[PDB]
Amino acid sequence: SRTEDVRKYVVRRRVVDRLKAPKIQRLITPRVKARRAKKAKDAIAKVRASAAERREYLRLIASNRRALRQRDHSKKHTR
Amino acid sequence: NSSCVFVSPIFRPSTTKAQVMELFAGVKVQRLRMYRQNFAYAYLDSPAAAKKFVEEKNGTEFRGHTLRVALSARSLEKLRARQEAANVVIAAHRHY
Amino acid sequence: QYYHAHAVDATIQHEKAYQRQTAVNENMHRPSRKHVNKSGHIRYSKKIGLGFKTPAKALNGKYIDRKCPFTSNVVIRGRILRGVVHSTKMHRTIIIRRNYLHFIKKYQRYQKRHKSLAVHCSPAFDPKQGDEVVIGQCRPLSKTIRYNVLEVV
Amino acid sequence: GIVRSRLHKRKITGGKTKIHRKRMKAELGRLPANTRLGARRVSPVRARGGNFKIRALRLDTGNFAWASEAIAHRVRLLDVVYNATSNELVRTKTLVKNCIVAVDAAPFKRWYAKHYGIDLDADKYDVNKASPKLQREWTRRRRNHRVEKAIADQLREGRVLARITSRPGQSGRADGILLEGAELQFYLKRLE
Amino acid sequence: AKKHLKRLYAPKDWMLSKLTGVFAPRPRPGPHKLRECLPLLVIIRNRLKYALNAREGEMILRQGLVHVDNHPRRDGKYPAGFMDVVEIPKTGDRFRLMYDVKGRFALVNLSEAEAQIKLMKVVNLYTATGRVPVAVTHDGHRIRYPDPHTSIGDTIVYNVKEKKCVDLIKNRQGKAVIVTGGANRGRIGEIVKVECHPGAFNIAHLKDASGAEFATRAANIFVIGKDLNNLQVTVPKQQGLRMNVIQEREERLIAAEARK
RNA sequence: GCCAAGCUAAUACAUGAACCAACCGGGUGUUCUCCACGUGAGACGCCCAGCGAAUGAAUGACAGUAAAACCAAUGCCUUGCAGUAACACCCAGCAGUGUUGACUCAAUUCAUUCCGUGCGAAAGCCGGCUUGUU
Ligand SMILES: [K+]
Ligand SMILES: [K+]
Repeated sequence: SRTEDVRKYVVRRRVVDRLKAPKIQRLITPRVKARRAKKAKDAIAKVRASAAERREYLRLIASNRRALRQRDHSKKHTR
Repeated sequence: NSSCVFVSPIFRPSTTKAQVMELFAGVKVQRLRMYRQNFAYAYLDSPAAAKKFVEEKNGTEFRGHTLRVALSARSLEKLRARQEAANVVIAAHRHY
Repeated sequence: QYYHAHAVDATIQHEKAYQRQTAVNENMHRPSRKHVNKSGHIRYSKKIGLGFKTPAKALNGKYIDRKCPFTSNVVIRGRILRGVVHSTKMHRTIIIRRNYLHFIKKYQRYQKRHKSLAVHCSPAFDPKQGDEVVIGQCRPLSKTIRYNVLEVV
Repeated sequence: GIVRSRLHKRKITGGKTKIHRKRMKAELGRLPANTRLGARRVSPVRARGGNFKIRALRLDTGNFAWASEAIAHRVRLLDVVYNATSNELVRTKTLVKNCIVAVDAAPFKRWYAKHYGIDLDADKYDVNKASPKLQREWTRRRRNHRVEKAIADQLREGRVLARITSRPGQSGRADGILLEGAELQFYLKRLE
Repeated sequence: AKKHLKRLYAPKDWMLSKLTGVFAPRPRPGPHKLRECLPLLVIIRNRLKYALNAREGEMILRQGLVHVDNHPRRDGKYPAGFMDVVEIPKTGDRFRLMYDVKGRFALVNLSEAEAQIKLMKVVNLYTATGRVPVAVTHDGHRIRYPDPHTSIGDTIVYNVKEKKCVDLIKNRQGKAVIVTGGANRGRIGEIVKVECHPGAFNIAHLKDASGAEFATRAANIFVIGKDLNNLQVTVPKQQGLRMNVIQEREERLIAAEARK
């Protein structure tokens, strides 16, 4: 029943003295949990940054258009 | 500093001019103007009250909508001079 | 109410399949005015590069051509050659002759040589035997056709 | 096997090409689909580059689009009525590109009522159930749009003519559009 | 595909003798064309002479010592072409690859913080997914958000450390350009006028500082400064001037005599 | 060259990650608050709105004219038109602007669709220090 140490129960075999214990696969230690959680973090952060470059670039396009529009409105103001 | 206050989100079809006078009631209003963006310009007689008005109306709810009020740099005297400047050049245009 | 659909064209529809351009829809009650000619019809007519003028019969014509460089997806690239119309006995296709002189180095003299090319000719041009045409290289249009007519002189 | 090279063809001069090379896999050909009307049966084909081609064997449904309304619906294929290649393709009910088919007109009738409030026949959509705000939207759309009688009569009957715009033996699906305008009037004469 | 590259079929700029090797390092795909690149084994062994053999060349490269554009490379067949900053921190070489007046590759040594300054020529302008303007350069890099005024044929100076563009130089007449193709390649000159023939190649007429009028196809020029006087980065030692061969012969004979 | 039975793994095969986590539009509701008595406005419920692929519709530019009335609607000043980007808000310029010599191309929005013939953060491995449910 879960929430226990699994390394105390697996089968060891003696040869003729050393005991042969298999490597425990799919054992997600907290070190393994660290990178998996880190994996889902940089992904959402890296798409958050991409929206900033899109946002700032749209500022570059619109700020120039705003400048040109009032420039045409200042020239017609004198007219 | 400036007496003018910018008020939103007052919608013209949703709220009548009398009801938008109701939250302005209690503080003297020089003039009220209504706009499509659902933002309204209401000139205030007392510049001191305008500084009090934003504090009084900060976080308030009007007609079921959370209301945002800010003081506006535009003044009545600069517009009325522009207004008179409009009529004189208007009359010239009609003569053309 | 009910829209007055455009009548069928007897002089163009003779191929037992409906002839239409695969770039525009001509069955709209309201067009887009982007692809519309001066007669009120919906027509696709691009412009090819290298400073070639789209003929008026291509802009305001009734013909349908899937291999015409102006009113289809056939693009001109590669080589732009020049020749004389040799034969117009096929349908939408002409044979041109590229007459040239070949220099024989040993004898220090030239000799007259000619080359034949099968070229697709759009209904916008209608050339005649002995005329002069400018052709542009396109994709293989048939077993022998790799050029499209661009001018008629 | 099947090849698409020009080595077997005669030269334009009429001469015979002397082939000095064995057949190549880069010039192969495959056997055609001969897609027919029926329950959906397809066969994947491992094309060049690892991509898969869906050789459809039988098909019964596909997305058919009303071009004048920018609308498309999934409908079942009822019949194939015209083929510009031969009558044998109509007689065998072979689905190929540009072949004229008859599809179920029910979704286009349901959409037209939901959009314009004009039930052509007048689960099923009811125009009068719509809230009174919606009729204002319908009136704005009704002045913008005017439908053709030839198409509308097809909705009333329940079957509407269409033209397949996809390649069933290449993509594995039979999509199309409804015949509108002079194209429809062209095919009505042949079918009559 | 083919994996071998014969000694004779190898580019002549690599300077490998036809008697020593039967084969040559075939440049694996990457940033530069195999006709326009020095494999990092060729660079580390035949040019810098840090490696004695090719076996001692893989020793250096696999260790990650050789950095290209602020990035370590381990494959000896890495292209490592033109206008790239190569750094070996153990020896602090910090040099970039350029073309001398004779058209060959040059290890132009760079100063500190000059490695960050790097240029690259825009070869294609297209939109990626989501309406994103993208510019791909001669190095193969893709710029996700370039300057709104950037066009094809202009070069952007690009910070390798920051991974960000810092300025743009538009391709116009009266700019400093360095030729990258042919026998004319490796010459810094000034664009006097460019003749535009649609479809075919574009002809770029240039005039270097000494006043020589030379031309080439517009696909070979590379803008290197706003004017001939001031250049963004350092260039090979000849300053991009090809002097007369007869005077080339006379001076080296005089200099050889001056030794004795 | 070969079968049958017992285990046992993987980055072999399959399945699958809700919250943390946005902007964005289309179809709607016999839904609630209002204005005069409908191009009316606002909230909320549900149906879709990922990359790619299939079909259809719109974009993917103009560049051979100068002034007034008239009517309906909508902006404004004040209670008739001078000024003026576009927009009925939470974004008062978060695109009116891809490219080529030329594109039925790139890319975007809208409608239907993907049935093995697609898509995980391999649900993976290893290292360092301060040895850390970031
Ligand atoms: K064909
Ligand atoms: K080309």
